[PDB]
Amino acid sequence: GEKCTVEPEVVDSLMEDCEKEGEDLLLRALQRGIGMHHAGVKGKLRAHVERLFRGRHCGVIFSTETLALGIHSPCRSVVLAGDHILLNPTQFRQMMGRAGRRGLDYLGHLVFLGITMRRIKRLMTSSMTVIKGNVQMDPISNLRLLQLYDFNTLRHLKNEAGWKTHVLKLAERLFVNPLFFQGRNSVAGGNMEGFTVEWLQMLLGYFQREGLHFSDHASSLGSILQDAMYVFREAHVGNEGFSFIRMLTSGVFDKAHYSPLYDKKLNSGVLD
Amino acid sequence: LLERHAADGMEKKKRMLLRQQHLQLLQQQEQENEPNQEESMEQKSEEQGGAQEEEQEKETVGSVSFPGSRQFIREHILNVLRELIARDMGPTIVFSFESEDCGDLVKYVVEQLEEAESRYRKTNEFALYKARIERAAAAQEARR
Amino acid sequence: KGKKKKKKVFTKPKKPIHRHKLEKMRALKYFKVTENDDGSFKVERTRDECPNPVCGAGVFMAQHKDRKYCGKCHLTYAA
Amino acid sequence: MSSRYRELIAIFGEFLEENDFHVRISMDRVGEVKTLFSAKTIPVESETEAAIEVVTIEAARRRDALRRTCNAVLRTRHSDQHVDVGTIVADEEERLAWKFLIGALAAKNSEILPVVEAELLLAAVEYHYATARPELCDMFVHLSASEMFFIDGDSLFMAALSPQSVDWDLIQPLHVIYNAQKLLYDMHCRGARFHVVFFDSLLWIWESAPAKLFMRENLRKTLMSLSENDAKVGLSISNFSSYYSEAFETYVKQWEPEFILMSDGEQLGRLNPLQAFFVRPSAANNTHDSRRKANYTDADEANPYRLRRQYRSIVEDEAVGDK
Amino acid sequence: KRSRDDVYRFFFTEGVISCKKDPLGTWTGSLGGKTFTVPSIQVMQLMRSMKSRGLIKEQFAWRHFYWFLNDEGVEYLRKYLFLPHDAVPNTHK
Amino acid sequence: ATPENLEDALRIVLQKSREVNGLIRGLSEVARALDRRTAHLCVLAEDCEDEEYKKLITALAKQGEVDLINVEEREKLAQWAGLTKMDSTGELKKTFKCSCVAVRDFGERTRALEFLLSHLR
Amino acid sequence: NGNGDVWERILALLPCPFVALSATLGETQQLCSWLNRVQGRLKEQTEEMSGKMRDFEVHLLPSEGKSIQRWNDIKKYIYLPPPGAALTQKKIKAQYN
Amino acid sequence: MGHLEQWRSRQKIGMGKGSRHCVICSNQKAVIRKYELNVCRQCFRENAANIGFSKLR
RNA sequence: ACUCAACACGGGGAACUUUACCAGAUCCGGACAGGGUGAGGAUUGACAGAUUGAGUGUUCUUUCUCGAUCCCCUGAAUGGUGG
Repeated sequence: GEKCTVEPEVVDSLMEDCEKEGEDLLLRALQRGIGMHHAGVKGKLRAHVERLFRGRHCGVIFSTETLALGIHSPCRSVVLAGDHILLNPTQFRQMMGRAGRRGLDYLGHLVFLGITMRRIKRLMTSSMTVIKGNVQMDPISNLRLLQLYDFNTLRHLKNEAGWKTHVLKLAERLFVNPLFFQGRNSVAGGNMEGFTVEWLQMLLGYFQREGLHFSDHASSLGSILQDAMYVFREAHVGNEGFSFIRMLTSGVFDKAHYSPLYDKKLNSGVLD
Repeated sequence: LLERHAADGMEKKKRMLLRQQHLQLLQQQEQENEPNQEESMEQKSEEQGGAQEEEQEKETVGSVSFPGSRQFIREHILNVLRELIARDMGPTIVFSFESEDCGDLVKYVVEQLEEAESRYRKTNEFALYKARIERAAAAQEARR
Repeated sequence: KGKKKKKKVFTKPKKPIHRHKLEKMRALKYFKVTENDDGSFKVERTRDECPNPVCGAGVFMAQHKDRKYCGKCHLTYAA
Repeated sequence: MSSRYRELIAIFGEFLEENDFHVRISMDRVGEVKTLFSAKTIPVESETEAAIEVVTIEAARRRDALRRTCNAVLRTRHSDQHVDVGTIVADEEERLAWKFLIGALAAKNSEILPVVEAELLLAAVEYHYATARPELCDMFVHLSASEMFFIDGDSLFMAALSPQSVDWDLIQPLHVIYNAQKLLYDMHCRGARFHVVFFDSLLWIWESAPAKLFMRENLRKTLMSLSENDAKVGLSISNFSSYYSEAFETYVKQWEPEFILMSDGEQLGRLNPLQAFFVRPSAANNTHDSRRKANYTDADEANPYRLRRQYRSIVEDEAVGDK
Repeated sequence: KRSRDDVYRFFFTEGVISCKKDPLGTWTGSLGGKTFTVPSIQVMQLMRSMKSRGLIKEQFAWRHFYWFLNDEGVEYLRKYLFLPHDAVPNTHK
Repeated sequence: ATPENLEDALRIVLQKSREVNGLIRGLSEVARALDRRTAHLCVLAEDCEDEEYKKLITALAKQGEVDLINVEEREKLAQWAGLTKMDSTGELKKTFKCSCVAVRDFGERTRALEFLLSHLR
Repeated sequence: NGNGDVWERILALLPCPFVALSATLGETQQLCSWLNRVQGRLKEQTEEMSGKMRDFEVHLLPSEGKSIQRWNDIKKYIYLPPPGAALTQKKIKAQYN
Repeated sequence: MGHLEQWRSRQKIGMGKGSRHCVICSNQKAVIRKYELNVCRQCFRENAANIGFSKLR
């Protein structure tokens, strides 16, 4: 339209940059105050688009979710085409947080083109976004934790106990409850948890003795490797069977034993 | 009330419209398929079914109305857009999820616009347009 | 001189490209063999050759509903 | 590769006069046959669909589907002598078989109709089932598992009687229904459901089974939720009839919009008792609002299905459905 | 277009071939002494391909072409005609 | 003899025909040769399935008074005509399986052997 | 929509006084309880010295309650054409409507 | 036969001022010459003698 | 091409060709094969009928006839009185 702030030379330089990076004829489409943005547009040039459309040059711009999702954008009249490929309540709630410009207008609007008068209901109506968040307990985490504790344990004296103070505060702050949702109803609770010391033992005992946790030719490695299942031979006796700190504490002060070196090193460094 | 009356209105409209195109189709095909049976052999001037048909159904994008996705859509998306402009609610962002979608949309619109540029190379007003500018340029050149 | 770029009136059925129309195991469909009589195998043909020097070798004729034809010398013995 | 040719030649030349190699060879009537194929929405023609193809992830599919449909057809109409028997296909054959069909109808002057019709219909629904389209979701509790959601209980039962995928643990003397209790305690507990379960029963097209398995459970959950409340019994259940059969379930489906969870298949086929009358609802569903379908499953988080794509309305036939 | 073999036999025992640049057929030695006859375009195509493979050395003057064929050329040819050689220039002198 | 003498001598004389044009490779190409009786030394691989194929060959070969030899795989026969395209990696593009060679030329030591074998009339 | 696991690791561990950013949520307590718990465990591990002040977690609230978004008044409607239409009305006109 | 008989025909008849084409280049504009049956004026004669011509007068 | 150093000038007196320009149809003159094609292969040409301005296999129907470079897909090459 008539109203533009941006000087010509500005525009023309960006337009120039389009020619050279041409892909979908973003060239032509941008020259029509008509612009697209998504992941398949290169980072450089897509930024350039939004610099025009915050300056008032372009006049609609067609995008995918990512724009209003992670980026401030000036919008009034927002438009939506189908429910394809997947539209979710969460995403309707995203776009509905956008439209209308602060203190310039007090409207903004949506338009659903428009395949159903049914599905609009089933987005609008049903409210709730909640954190039903996930557990952090995993096998791999506990291997990482193992080799953390055993890092300064390798030759050192003062450094060991200093580090051991640190690892302490770490692994106590972690696996405290976590007491989420799905977990409470898995026969733990009500509503308590902890427990997880026993899990970490079962894991540990499996993990040192098996033969094919080393590797072609069999364990041993180190010479020890029993003392895992020694802590199972302590706790699981009476279950142990009720504490919150002291038994967690004991678990992490035991803690090598001898777990299998070359292989678990190569686990931790695939994940990094 | 009303909102769904129009919705289901235009949906049912489409479906029965489709059936009607299957009537025109059915009788078109009937002739195409060469039944030789009807032993009149040009002793009657009306053959290949009876009456009454002989209508013309509007084609716009293969039909007008149209359910679902990627045909309905783009045809109207230009006009959706354009009415937010003609209401003078200024700029707007259209959303479609990736990948082929957004490209079909954009492309199709560039097409339509380039189309309408061609129609105005039918050239009356545009003709006088060129006729002017040129004159001015020539005059300026001569003066310089 | 001068030039422009655009060609499209278009929007018809355009031509398909000609593409070979395959017959499979062509020899065995011509030469016919029999039940064995006297330990000797009798070979007959459903294809008879054209009598022109060019076709004088092994080169067979054709068979349509209303005509017979030779693809080698482009000839018709009409039926 | 003329063997195959002479075999298909044989069974043709037996069924009818020797050689359909001679006229008809083109046709004249080609629009008749080709109309009949695609009004049932099976893939015949492409050179332009919406527009010119990608030239093969597409046309390959279209081809193989086509000629295999034609095989199914041919493996029907070869009856009126003896039982159905198979057919072999590569390229050129397709045309051979195509001609065989033409001459059959052209000669016999509509002695064909119910067989090729019925077959091609049945076959079509089987294609439209499996064309169809797999996804791996996830998620289950988001989309899905708010609002009005249903699972019709035949499907419920067969989920409980499902396990191989671990042969079932706990030696009990055939009281098994702990399954049902468990599922209630899974997706009410950490799901919303507002849940409805139909027991549609009978469906079948039975017997062979003790068949105490349905009625016991039907009447069970009826009594539970109807008691009034008990803090275990809210799901809640209705009755009906008349099986499935539509011109009834309309009044329900409308008022209340809904999405749906249902089972065909494993294994245990059989043909008409299970696969038939389960498959045919899926087709029905897509003609409508559209309600979309899930399951079994292969679960906690989540399962299959299909989804958000175009449909052919009407296209129907149920005629087993013994009541 | 199987006058190929003939053309290649004109090459070997010469090392040189020449042809006009014309779209209407004519024999590309004007006499070979084996009295072959080939079109013009067909010839042109042959030597074009082998040029891109490095086997030819090309010269143009006026409305004509002069074709020389390398050491490399001799290799390719001997393998295609399945024949050894003492060498092309030694036989000629 | 040895089967060494058999197959390797065959392969040798075969090669000699490929490098010239006495050979006829194909289906209807071979067939029409025997029909007018221009063929000399014919050879066949049988490991096929398509019935008949085989019967046509042997039939017209005796009826035309044409020498015939029989060998096993239509695999090895292909690669002795040297049909196969092997690429940059020395690995397959297309790899031929091919049957029914005719030859219209003769060897010397391989021919000498072929007398001593006395394979067919 | 993740990968809600990696997050939890980084909300358990080490001096982060944190600010974090959300729109509306239908759940307050169950979440916040877990948070405030393992905040108090951070204090616990730092004890006996305590901190400059001790963990606590606040959870902005008091009375506005989702009239934050309100004043840009997002107005939701539908397109919905009549049974007919022409796509040929074409280019610049007075009124399109 | 078909297309081939209908392609490049009407000036392998040879007629008019078509199918000329100079010896020196191949250009057929600017007059091939018929004067003593030489050709040079399409590669210009200013560029090339070596025919024995010179301007003496 | 535009004062003298544009305007019977561009050897420019053009029926077709020449010829750039307009309406319509045809042909690869896309080298080089890394990627795909069994004996049929991938392939070439065509009488007759129809399409068509065209007793033009362009294309289709039909069948016959043939080098396997010809053929299919990206990269690249090429040609141009285009600037």
